Amino acid sequence: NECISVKGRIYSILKQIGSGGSSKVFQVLNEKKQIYAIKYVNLEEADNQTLDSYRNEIAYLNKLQQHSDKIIRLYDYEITDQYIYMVMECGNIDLNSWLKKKKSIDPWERKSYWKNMLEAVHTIHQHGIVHSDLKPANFLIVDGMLKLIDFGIANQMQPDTTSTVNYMPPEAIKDMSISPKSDVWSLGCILYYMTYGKTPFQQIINQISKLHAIIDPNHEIEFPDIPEKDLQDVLKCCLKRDPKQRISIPELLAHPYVQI
Ligand SMILES: CC[C@@H](NC(=O)c1ccc2[nH]nc(-c3ccc(OC4CCN(C)CC4)cc3)c2c1)c1ccccc1Cl
Repeated sequence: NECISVKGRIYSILKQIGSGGSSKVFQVLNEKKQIYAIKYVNLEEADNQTLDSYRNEIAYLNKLQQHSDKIIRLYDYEITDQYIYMVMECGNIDLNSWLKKKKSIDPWERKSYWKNMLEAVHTIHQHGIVHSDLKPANFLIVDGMLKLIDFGIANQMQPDTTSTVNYMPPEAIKDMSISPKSDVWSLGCILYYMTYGKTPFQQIINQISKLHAIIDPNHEIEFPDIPEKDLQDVLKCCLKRDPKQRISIPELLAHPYVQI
């Protein structure tokens, strides 16, 4: 029975659902037995940039509440020199853990999910945020709706329970020596996964070879034929290596796959 107070409200810890570094995530209950997620960061051991990255994510999360329900809700928060508590809506499971259950995916639900994702990413792009880290774990399933969790700004924690370079756009790699199109590529890999059960480059074990294959236009991404030909078209337009050629999000919003 470990509790937490945030802005004068007590929450009881059900379990820890993720942790890393100076930070933790818990499922909690208020006194009315309503469930929430609480994200905790210990600033006492936090570094400086962790601090500013964490102030930026919180402000953006707050600003964007009004604009989309495909962004996770921040109900309240507390910041001190010592700690951060963030009280957020609690979801059922993240999209990465659910895809690992290896079950059939309803093509109708795959497209409903794809829609939610596009809506959430489109919303952050409208405010000038390009996520750059998009992965299934950035998405939370709440009442059959996908909701975006983070903005890619603050660093990450790692999931806990009681029981990857794969999404990297070729631009990012050549950049070793940023476009909203970067998110399209990553989103593309995610839809690719909900379609073919694997990521485009997943097969390559050696990470050097894999980073090369992503940037090598002579490396052909497979697109097996499937009942939905328009989905197949979405995959191909998301997965073009040339960001200028790659489809944008507002176009993806108008595509037959989500509109029909
Ligand atoms: C692990 C850190 C990670 N997640 C969060 O920050 C975060 C924030 C708000 C949230 N509301 N609900 C969740 C959530 C609830 C359930 C859930 O799945 C459960 C628990 C774990 N297992 C293995 C399956 C069943 C997953 C999430 C929630 C999570 C994080 C994610 C993206 C970007 C940054 C960070 Cl720190």
